[PDB]
Amino acid sequence: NKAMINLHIQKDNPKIVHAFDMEDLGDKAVYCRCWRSKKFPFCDGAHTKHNEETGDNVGPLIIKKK
Amino acid sequence: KAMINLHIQKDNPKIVHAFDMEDLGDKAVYCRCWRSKKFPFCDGAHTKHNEETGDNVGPLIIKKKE
Ligand SMILES: O=C(Nc1scc([C@@H]2CCc3ccccc3C2)c1C(=O)O)c1ccccc1
Ligand SMILES: O=C(Nc1scc([C@H]2CCc3ccccc3C2)c1C(=O)O)c1ccccc1
Ligand code: FES
Ligand code: FES
Repeated sequence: NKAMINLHIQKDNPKIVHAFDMEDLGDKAVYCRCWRSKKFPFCDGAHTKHNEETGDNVGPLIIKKK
Repeated sequence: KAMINLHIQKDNPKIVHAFDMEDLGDKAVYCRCWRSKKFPFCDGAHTKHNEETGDNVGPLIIKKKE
């Protein structure tokens, strides 16, 4: 608990928060929780490379319809 | 040691959560910092993380439209 989690994303914003209306989502949204996506706040699979390199076990959050 | 998640479910090699819109309330707030004691939900722990590390991470909000 010394290192930043986010290294590069919107560093002029002092607290990055995203808010979406569930009515605006498609059938599925896949959100990044690793701060390595080139499509942040969406997951683009960059968590696998992170986990591979660091031995971590992070992954995305999926919001979907039943 | 450049891991993002330090302590959460470390017997799981890739932590992914998936929720159905239909089961959510008016507002669900999800943790993107891996420091919440209520993970995958946000409990405010990101502020302490940001202050300690100089980071700027925060949660993902899924809500019903106005
Ligand atoms: O890691 C990625 N996606 C992941 S990881 C886990 C899911 C879960 C798996 C099971 C599952 C079961 C029921 C309903 C949804 C899901 C989704 C998904 C997904 O639906 O995309 C990824 C990789 C490269 C580019 C973009 C995204
Ligand atoms: O609604 C919640 N949090 C919200 S709503 C808006 C913010 C941000 C937005 C950006 C921002 C930018 C600079 C300074 C403050 C803020 C506030 C936050 C936050 O957590 O920091 C919530 C948290 C835990 C449980 C339940 C609800
Ligand atoms: S790219 Fe960050 S969780 Fe998938
Ligand atoms: S406790 Fe992790 S984003 Fe709020």
